[PDB]
Amino acid sequence: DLNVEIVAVERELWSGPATFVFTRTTAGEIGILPRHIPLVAQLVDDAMVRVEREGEDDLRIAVDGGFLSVTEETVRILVENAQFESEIDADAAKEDAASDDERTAAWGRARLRALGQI
Amino acid sequence: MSIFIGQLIGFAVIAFIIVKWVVPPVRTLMRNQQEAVRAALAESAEAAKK
Amino acid sequence: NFLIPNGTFFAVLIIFLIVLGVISKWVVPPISKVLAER
Amino acid sequence: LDPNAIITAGALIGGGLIMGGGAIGAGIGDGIAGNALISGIARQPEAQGRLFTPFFITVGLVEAAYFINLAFMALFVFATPGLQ
Amino acid sequence: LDPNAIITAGALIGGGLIMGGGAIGAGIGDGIAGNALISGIARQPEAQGRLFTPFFITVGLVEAAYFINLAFMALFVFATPGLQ
Amino acid sequence: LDPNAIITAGALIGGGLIMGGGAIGAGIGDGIAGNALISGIARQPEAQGRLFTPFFITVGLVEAAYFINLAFMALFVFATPGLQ
Amino acid sequence: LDPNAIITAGALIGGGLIMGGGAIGAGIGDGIAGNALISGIARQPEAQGRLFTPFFITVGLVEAAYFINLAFMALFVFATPGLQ
Amino acid sequence: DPNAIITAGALIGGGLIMGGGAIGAGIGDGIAGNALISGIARQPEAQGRLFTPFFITVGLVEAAYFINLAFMALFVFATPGLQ
Amino acid sequence: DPNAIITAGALIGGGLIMGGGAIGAGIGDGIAGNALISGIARQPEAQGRLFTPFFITVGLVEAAYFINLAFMALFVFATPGLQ
Amino acid sequence: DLDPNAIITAGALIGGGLIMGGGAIGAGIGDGIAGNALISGIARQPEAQGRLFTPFFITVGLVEAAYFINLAFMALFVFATPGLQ
Amino acid sequence: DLDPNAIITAGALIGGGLIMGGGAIGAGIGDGIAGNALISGIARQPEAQGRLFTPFFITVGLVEAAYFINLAFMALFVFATPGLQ
Amino acid sequence: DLDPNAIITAGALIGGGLIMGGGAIGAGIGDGIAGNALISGIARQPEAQGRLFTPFFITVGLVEAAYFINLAFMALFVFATPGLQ
Amino acid sequence: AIHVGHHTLVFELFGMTFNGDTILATAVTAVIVIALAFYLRAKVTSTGVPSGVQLFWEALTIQMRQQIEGSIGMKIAPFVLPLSVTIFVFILISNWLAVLPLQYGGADGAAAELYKAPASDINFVLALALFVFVCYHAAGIWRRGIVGHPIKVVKGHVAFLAPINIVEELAKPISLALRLFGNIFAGGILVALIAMFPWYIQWFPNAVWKTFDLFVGLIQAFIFSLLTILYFSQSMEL
Repeated sequence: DLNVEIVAVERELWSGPATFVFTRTTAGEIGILPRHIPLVAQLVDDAMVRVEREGEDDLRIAVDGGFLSVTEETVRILVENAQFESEIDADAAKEDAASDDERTAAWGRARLRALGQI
Repeated sequence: MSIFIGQLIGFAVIAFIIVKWVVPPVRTLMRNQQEAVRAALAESAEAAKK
Repeated sequence: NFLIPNGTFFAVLIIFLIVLGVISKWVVPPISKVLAER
Repeated sequence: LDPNAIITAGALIGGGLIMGGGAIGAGIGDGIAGNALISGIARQPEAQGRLFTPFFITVGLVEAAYFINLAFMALFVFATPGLQ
Repeated sequence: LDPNAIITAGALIGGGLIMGGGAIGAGIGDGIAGNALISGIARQPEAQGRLFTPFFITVGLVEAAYFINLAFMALFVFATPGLQ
Repeated sequence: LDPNAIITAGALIGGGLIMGGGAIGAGIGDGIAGNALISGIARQPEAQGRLFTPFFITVGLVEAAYFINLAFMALFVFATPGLQ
Repeated sequence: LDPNAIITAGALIGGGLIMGGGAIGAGIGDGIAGNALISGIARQPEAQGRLFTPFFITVGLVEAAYFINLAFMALFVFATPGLQ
Repeated sequence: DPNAIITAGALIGGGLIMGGGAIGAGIGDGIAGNALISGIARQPEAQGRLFTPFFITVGLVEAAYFINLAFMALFVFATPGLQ
Repeated sequence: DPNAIITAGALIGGGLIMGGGAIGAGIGDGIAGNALISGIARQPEAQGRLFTPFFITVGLVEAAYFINLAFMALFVFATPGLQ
Repeated sequence: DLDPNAIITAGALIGGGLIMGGGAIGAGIGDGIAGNALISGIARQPEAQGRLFTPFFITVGLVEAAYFINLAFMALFVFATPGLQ
Repeated sequence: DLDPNAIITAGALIGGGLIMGGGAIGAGIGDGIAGNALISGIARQPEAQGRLFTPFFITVGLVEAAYFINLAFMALFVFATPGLQ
Repeated sequence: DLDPNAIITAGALIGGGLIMGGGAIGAGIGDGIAGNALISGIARQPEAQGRLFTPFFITVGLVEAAYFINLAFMALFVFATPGLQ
Repeated sequence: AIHVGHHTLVFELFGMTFNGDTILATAVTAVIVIALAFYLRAKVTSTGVPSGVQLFWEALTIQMRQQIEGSIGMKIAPFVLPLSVTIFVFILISNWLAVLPLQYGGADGAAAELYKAPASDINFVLALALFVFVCYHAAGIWRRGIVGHPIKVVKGHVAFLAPINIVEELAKPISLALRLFGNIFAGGILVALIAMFPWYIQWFPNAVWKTFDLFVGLIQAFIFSLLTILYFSQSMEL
């Protein structure tokens, strides 16, 4: 398996092994698997992460500041901030979605995407 | 004779297309350049006066 | 066989040549002066 | 040798060239446009719709030439010019 | 020489051209389309199911031409126009 | 062997070659330009309006070649030079 | 001359064109697909199986056409149509 | 009449030349347009900066094609050895 | 002489057979090798695995060219319809 | 009587036609690809206008040299046909 | 009335021209593409060149070697034409 | 008399035209892509200006060697036509 | 009858033959460009609203100056700046007057044009190309001399490939010349062919073709001029 280590700026948010990773890089959707070639990537302003793990429901995370790096051993996502799905509130995310503030709109869209409503 | 009439009609179409969809933007660009240069001239004059 | 080079080759050149002179004096120098002045 | 025979043979060879070239052009243009479309889809799944209307244009033009070639079949094998 | 002889020789040559053009086009257009599909799969495996649908279409456009091209060859070799 | 018949057969062969080459060039160039356009629109959805400005220029050349060949094709089929 | 000889020569040349075009197309398309597969394998080894299946379809789309052209060899070189 | 044979051959040759030039021009123009379009999609500001080299490349490929065009005259209208 | 015409057409056909086979083999080899070289450059040690599919790819294209060689036995050595 | 001169000339100019077809295809494709590379480099490097020219023009010279060698050989084939008689 | 050998050799040489045309196209394309690959690789990895030649030759090998195949047939299609009378 | 020498000469000249068409196409394309690679490397890696010329020169040498082999064998076909009676 | 070429009103003087139609077209183009020059001279303005002709001339000069400076600083070869312009506009006018409706029948189905683009004639294109050829060769001599210029050009960017460099040097002017001939002769032949159709069929194809020909001529003139400056720069370095 591949080790996903999501490291937020203020705190190492999460770490653990998993089978597959899905992310939205600037170039486009990217899938990462155990022996993926090492690389570096921006994550779009409205990026999102989906980790498919062994025996557990895949985890969907909203990310602002997403910034991916795949190494020969583990994949690390340097993030300004990130939210797990089980903690976001839909009314706030939709209220702040598509706002005239580019950062607010991007973060709200990333939240909605993590929630799966798109 | 017939070739001449057809060619005249073709040239009329050329002129119509040029005036409808070429003259406007090019004239606008020329007027834009004229206004820009006039604005530069007036700005220099008023700067000297100031 | 009209593509064979013709004496016209020479004649046209002279025309072009004289035209150059005008653009060498009464077209390009004035434009350069006015652009530098602007 | 029947002059009509030679004329028809030449026309039929010509039409063969017409259709061969047209088929090559149409196939390659379609393949390239589809390659671009598939790459775009893989890069932006939501973009699919907004990618069809441009791609369509492309492929239409790609197909454009082909149909003209098709037309000239009628001109060559069915309406051979210069037939005596 | 028999007019039908020249006509059928020209028909054989023309049909050969039809096949050559169609094969070039179909083969390598489908090759590039498959290249796009495989690159997309490599970059992001889960899109397989969603990316066949456009790919199919591309192939249908690449095949169609060749296939219709093939049809004409048959005519040339079985219903030769101007077969005196 | 009527000289006019032979020269006209060669004329149709020519026309075939010219149009085959024209279709090849037009199809391939159009497909390449369309792939570029499809990719460009895929990367950034809302600049498509700008993308047409360069893309069109390209076809304005590519397509033109087709028509150029087209014209010459006619010159070969209906206005066979040196018919005598 | 004997018309059968002319028809045999025409069929030989036509079949040559058929298979040669098929071969060119097959080689180029297979090269493109193999490039796609190699790049994908370098990108993501674990997609090995996931990568093998699509590639095959691409090959299937190409090789088949080639084989189809090869098939017409029998319909051209041996079963010379229009032979009199 | 050998004149007819030479004329037919010359026409075929000129047609092949035109075909070759047609592929050359089409592919060159398509490639240049693809490059320019990609560059523009990657940046709008330098539109003219990309237009320039694109125009030189278009000129080069069109020169390659119009060499063949020019030799059309030698191959169809003024055929060497026409006798 | 039917033999003359038949043998001519057969040789032209066979020459085209080899020309097309060589074109296909050369292009397939070129693109496959370019893919392999790019892969090696990106990952020097990946060779061990990248050579595997490449050998298939080459084997999948060159075979076609080799298949074309068979028709030499059918176009210059045993010409169908020879008279 | 089928004049050998006419058959020889027709074959010679057909050969020259193939000369020019191949040369034009090669030159056009090579120039197009080199131009694509040049434009991509210009886009990636804004200020390399005069910097990317040297390799670009080296390769342009190579392709044009091939094309013009073909030009000269076609001229030889047509105007002064070898073995003409 | 014309001797069979003349037309047979004419067809043989036309076929040989086809063989070399195809072989040269294939060889040129393969060599150029393999080159492009190698040059790009060294550009992104100047140090790796020491090993990067190992596969390139192989590639060009099976290209360039393939070319020799066609070359041989020239003799077969020119020196000793099958079916020569 | 159909002048078999004339027929064989025309066939040989057409064959040579094929030689040069294929050689021109192959060399032009190979040079074009080799260039493309060189320009891309220079734009991305300008410091390798004096280094990329080694394998680029190598690839140009391979393609031009194929082209010159075509030139030589075309000259053999045309100037000294084999198989003449 | 298509009636391709066949210069009309041809004459001869001192053993040299000259085409009346081509000379007339060149003279008319020169008259137009000289009239534009006089219009600019009589409407020059540095302290007032410039004229449309002034706008056109200044834009032309500005862009050519930009390409020149990008290639070679004006201080080195200022003479390139005028040459460039006097080419571009010339060719443009040569390719633009053809739009005017001066097509009249030849009484035999061979439609004739009172005005024809001089670039449709080998003489004009050869004159321009050889003029630029001698111009930048002389410039290269002047910057280095008859001793350094030849060794430099034969060596080129890389000396070990000298024969390719000589082929470059000799074939530059060829292409520079007959690219014009091809571009404009295609248009001439195509319009002549379109003349076959009756008026109610000939009106539209001619319109489309001429609309495209405007762009074709403008693009061709620009590329020829820029390529001229490029060759000048390539002939003046180190």
